[PDB]
Amino acid sequence: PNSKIIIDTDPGIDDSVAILMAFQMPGVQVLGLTTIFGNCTTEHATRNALILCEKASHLEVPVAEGSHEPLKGGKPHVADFVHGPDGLGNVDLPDPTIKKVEESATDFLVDKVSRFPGEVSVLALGPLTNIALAIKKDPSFVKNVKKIVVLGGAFFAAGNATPSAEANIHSDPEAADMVFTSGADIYVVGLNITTQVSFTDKDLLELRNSQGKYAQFLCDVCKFYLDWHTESYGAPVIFLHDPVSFAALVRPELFTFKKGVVRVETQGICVGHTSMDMLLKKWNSENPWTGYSPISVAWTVDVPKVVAFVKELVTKP
Amino acid sequence: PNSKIIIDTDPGIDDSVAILMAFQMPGVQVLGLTTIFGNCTTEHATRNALILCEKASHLEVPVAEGSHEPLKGGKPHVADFVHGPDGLGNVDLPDPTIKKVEESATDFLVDKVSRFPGEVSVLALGPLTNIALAIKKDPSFVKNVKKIVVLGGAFFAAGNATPSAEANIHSDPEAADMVFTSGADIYVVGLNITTQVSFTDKDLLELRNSQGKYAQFLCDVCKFYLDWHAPVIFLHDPVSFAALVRPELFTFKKGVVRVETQGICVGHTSMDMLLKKWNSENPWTGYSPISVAWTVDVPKVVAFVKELVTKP
Ligand SMILES: [Ca+2]
Ligand SMILES: [Ca+2]
Repeated sequence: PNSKIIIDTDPGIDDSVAILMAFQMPGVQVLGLTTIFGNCTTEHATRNALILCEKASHLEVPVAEGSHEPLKGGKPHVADFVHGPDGLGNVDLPDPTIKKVEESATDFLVDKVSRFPGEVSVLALGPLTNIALAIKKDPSFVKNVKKIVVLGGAFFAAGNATPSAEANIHSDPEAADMVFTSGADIYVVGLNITTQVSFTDKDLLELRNSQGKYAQFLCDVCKFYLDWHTESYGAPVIFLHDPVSFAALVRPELFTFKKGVVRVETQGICVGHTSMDMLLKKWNSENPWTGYSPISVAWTVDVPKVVAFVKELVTKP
Repeated sequence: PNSKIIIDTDPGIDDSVAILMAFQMPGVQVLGLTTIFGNCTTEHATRNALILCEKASHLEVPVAEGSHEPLKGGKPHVADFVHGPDGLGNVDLPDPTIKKVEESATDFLVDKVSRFPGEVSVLALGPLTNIALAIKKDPSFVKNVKKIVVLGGAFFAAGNATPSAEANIHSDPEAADMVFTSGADIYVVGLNITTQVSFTDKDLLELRNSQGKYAQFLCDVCKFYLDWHAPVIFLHDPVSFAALVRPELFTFKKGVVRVETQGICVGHTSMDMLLKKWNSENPWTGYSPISVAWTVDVPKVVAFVKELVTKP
């Protein structure tokens, strides 16, 4: 009954909540943590991932460091204004005693998937660079992955990096387009659904009074994330993007999915934009969406059930 | 009380309904019809506009021919599959006896707006090429226009040219970006709202039994549009006209709109919702916001279109 998963992540405040939720999930085995840039640098993401393994007493869970820059190259623009200078808010934790594995995130991904064919589900919580590099290295990777659950994109909704683009896709558009076009069993969880799942002061404070294993830390890390949300929007609500993506992987019943070809804009002002062909209309001419195999896009979300699911995992002793 | 308007159009089945509605609107004066490509070629659009003036007994309304291709150049892709080979369905009408004016659509636009400053409202029913050329020719055009009502874009909705783009914006993205960025008082009516306003067989057949001035012709022209299509039709242009004369039936949202001119998502309209303060300056920051149609009172708009078309 045990479900084998690999988490590709940039921790990251909301990533940390999802990683800890995965470690608390009963029928879930975290094969390893794959690190990437985004919320913080690849260096910081690796450190934070090692810290999480130590805190959760999951020292057996290996951490594989990935790409330091996107497919096109160049120093990435990290979201330190939303996640903190180190990517973990104001939470001052000492250096982890454990080390990263020698193999890259790409090599770890390729190896585990080929070892357990049709068994490994990949949860992509950050830019898709490592997954795209893994697809390019092994042609049987696409065939051997059970499913890829992607947190990214904005489908008929405003982006967070730019009005047109969501952060993860904006951080590496080329990689996102390569993954969405790969023909693998992909499930995309965009801002259109994650911005529906709100967390008020009530649930965050309910989490503090509980005897949750990592409750005190998660409330401490979410404190910085709350202050940014109130400054940027003027609302005392927070969207936990990564935990919603985890809920789509382990509890897909709480969501509704729509089939369609997704393409990513890699050029111009709308770089990082995710355009989905709804397939309801037959096009008069062949376009960049014709011929490619469709992927599943999260369309509807049972907001009260997802919030209660996240709360049940976080409050768990 | 009379409202001075210029219609920039590519007639066009739905454009023809809106033009005839404007001619039937009480406190509305159509200063002229500005032609453009899109639903048909610029040549066909000009012919169809002249035919409409003749049918409506509005021979005093001048027709100024505009651009035959977009700002970037090249033969445009016309929607003859949706509007017919001539852009007026299967409605076989003889050549109009009246002719177009000597001045271009750009020169007509610039002249009428400078003559009546802060009085002329421009209804853009097709690609924005003529309006962008008018902005580039006269720097005081943006200041002198009362308002520009634009039919185009797809704001958090699927496009009709591509999944990302609406036809009018896709036909000339450079022009659309130049207009949305001009700083003029712009009102955008996208697919997000036009696909909400449905016209069934019931309303179309209700229109036939009425003693409407151009009812028989409008049902004949909409017959081809119905066959192309669910047994429902979206009358895009008439909704845009309703936003110009009856804005109360709509809700508008302020925001900076940018148009993608490059790549796969060419023609996409991205609106900065302004609800979030950006940490750094981006292509949506150094520009004045425009009004985007957000909500539409669907039953009131349908009843408004019906009252104008059934009018004797
Ligand atoms: Ca993340
Ligand atoms: Ca039109």
